[PDB]
Amino acid sequence: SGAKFRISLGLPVGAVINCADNTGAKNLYIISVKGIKGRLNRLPAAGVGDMVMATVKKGKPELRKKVHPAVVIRQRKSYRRKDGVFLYFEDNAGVIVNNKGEMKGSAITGPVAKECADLWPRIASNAGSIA
Amino acid sequence: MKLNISFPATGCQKLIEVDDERKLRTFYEKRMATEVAADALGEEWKGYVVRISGGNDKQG
Amino acid sequence: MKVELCSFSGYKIYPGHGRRYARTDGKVFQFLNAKCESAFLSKRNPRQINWTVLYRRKHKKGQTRRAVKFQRAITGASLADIMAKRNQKPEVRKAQREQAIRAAKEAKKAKQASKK
Amino acid sequence: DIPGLTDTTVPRRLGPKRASRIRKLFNLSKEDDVRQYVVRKPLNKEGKKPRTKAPKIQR
Amino acid sequence: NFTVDQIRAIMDKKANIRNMSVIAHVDHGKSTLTDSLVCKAGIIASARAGETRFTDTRKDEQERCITIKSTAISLFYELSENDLNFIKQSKDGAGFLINLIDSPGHVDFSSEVTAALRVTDGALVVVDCVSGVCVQTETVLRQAIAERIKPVLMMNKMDRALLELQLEPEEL
Amino acid sequence: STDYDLSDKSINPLGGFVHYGEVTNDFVMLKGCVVGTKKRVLTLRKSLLVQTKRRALEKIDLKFIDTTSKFGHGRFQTMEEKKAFMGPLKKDRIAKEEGA
RNA sequence: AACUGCGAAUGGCUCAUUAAAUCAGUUAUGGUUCCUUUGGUCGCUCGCCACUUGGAUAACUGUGGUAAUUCUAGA
RNA sequence: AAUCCUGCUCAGUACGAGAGGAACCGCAGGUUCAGACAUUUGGUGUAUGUGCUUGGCUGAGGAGCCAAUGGGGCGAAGCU
Ligand SMILES: [Mg+2]
Ligand SMILES: [Mg+2]
Ligand SMILES: [Mg+2]
Ligand SMILES: [Mg+2]
Ligand SMILES: [Mg+2]
Ligand SMILES: [Mg+2]
Ligand SMILES: [Mg+2]
Ligand SMILES: [Mg+2]
Ligand SMILES: [Mg+2]
Repeated sequence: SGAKFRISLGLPVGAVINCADNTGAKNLYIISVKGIKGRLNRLPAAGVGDMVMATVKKGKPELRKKVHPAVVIRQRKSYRRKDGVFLYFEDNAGVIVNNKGEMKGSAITGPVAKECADLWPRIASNAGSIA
Repeated sequence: MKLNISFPATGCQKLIEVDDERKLRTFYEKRMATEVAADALGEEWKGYVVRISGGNDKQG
Repeated sequence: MKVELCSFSGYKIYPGHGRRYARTDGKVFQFLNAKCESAFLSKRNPRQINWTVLYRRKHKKGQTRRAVKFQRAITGASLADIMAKRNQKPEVRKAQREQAIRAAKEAKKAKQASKK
Repeated sequence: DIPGLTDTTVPRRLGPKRASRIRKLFNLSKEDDVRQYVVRKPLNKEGKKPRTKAPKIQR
Repeated sequence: NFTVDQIRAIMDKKANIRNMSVIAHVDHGKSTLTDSLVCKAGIIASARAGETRFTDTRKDEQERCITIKSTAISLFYELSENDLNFIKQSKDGAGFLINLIDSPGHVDFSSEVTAALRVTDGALVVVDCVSGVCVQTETVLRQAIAERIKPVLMMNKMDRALLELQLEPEEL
Repeated sequence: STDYDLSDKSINPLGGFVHYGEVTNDFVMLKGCVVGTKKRVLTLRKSLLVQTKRRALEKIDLKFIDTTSKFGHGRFQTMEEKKAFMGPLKKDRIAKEEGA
């Protein structure tokens, strides 16, 4: 099918990113990245399209003290798109998802990286636009 | 690319569908209400001068 | 030889050169290098930066109609007949006006006869 | 001349309806049979008796 | 693709109604056969083959591709006079009505099978030619013959036998 | 000059290779980066391995070769394009004035 | 069918906002505006078409575009 | 001195009453590590390269300078 190419991650554990869905959460606090085997002292990091585990800091109180799956959809680090285009966004943002791949919300604010959209079709259908 | 041609002296404006960017580049990057040579529309159309009057986008 | 891009300053951006930037409001720009990018980020209007294409165009650095008198036919008529009629003889036209004058004279006589 | 476009000219759809328009067209100087010099369209069709009618000239 | 009036006009007939249900063990092509019949005939059914037809009335039915709730569809069609010749039963017109019921094939839904069979008068039992007679076919056959249902048998998935199994005609 | 560029230009960038000079003789284009500084002698050897994978057997057809100035952020591919873009300058105009 | 004119600012619904605000009585507009009705006034001013002018533009004939809308262009 | 994993196909297939549910060949990529490299992105930047600017100084202009690198924008090469 063609897996995603390696892209600059830039968002380690502890990053606070905006929450681009409409669930009511303002932001997300990345605590880990799925699929990271790691190294000594090397913080796990995620790029656009990676599934992470994050807890919301500002938002609806019925979600604050809980761990949720998420997917990064916009990153501020510039990454090469295998055609010389170094793309970087205005903000770090991600939507809240579940284990299967469904998106918790129903709308996405702002654009979505093409890699993230191609990885997760549900986010691709919910996306307002594709960068 | 459909190309409607209108002759003021005769009417019966016709659609010419074309498949050659090479023969459309003489119109490309120009604007409307300008006179450009229709000589790239073949030697049959050699000696023809045309002006762009209107156009339709790819969405209509 | 990809699609040709253009920076905000207007220069042609070749593939593999520069950097493309996307905003939250959906707008996507491309920059030839960090100088152009930093000007854009600091929100300097390109029309005052002397070396940009917009400046050159604004300060004009580096820098007829047709009237036709066609003549066609009229629906339900003859193209030859209409030109011939409009180029008819002036003596024919004056004969026409005098014969219509005497036609009006006999119309007046008919009016008088019906009055009587 | 390309076939179709530069040939078989259709006439103008209607005749002029203003008195000055028709007089200018026919080069009339001073009231030379303007009553009958107007265009009279003949209407013909299969299932009727074809006739002819002329517009009303104004001004 | 007919309207409701001729549907009533043939519904009032009694010698051309065929209440029958498709029954089989799990994964024997009941859904696929019913969808092929929906393509071929139908009172309003088109020839749409977008995976599973109206017999999967539920989104989770399309999610799993397992039939959950039994679906009652309607079929109408015609057959020639020499095709009527074989019909030794009562005969009225070339048109026929099929009150098709697609029953679930799982052991846990044998109650839904019973609900279908009480309505129906005949059963199309689907049997995989590769696997032969399976446990749930052995079950639903008992149910139908206890409910006095005529069985008509259909071996399915013959492509698997003749290509995947490479069975020669003698053993086939 | 590929089969899609057709530009009458040489592999030498605008203003010449940095720290090396002007390529005039033949040359070999290699995917990626090889060892050593500029103007360093390199030995090129036919492979000790049997190339049978798709990457090794992949046919290559270049569409475009960058020839902008490597001596900074180059933005013009050739002198002809740079002149067509910038247009005449003060030095050109005064050289025209001096030489008529 | 269309241009033009007129109406579409009325009617109907609801009581959210709203506490000298709305509103009732009363008083002023000699501090203003007013399609429509009616009545006035419309040769009062000395000034090569007037037996009446110019360009068009609809509607209309025709080539379409778009997935789409009471969308529209080109001649 | 290489290491391990994932996605697709196989295949909703073998197996199995069902629920579920692989593997070999192959394809596309990743993790960790290694050895390089600077075309591109980023970092540095005293090229003290070019503008801008504060205080003071050379009578003013022009041209400069000092403030332990005055500060700041952009920055070639090199290194990364
Ligand atoms: Mg540690
Ligand atoms: Mg009148
Ligand atoms: Mg360089
Ligand atoms: Mg070791
Ligand atoms: Mg000073
Ligand atoms: Mg000075
Ligand atoms: Mg001193
Ligand atoms: Mg000191
Ligand atoms: Mg810098």
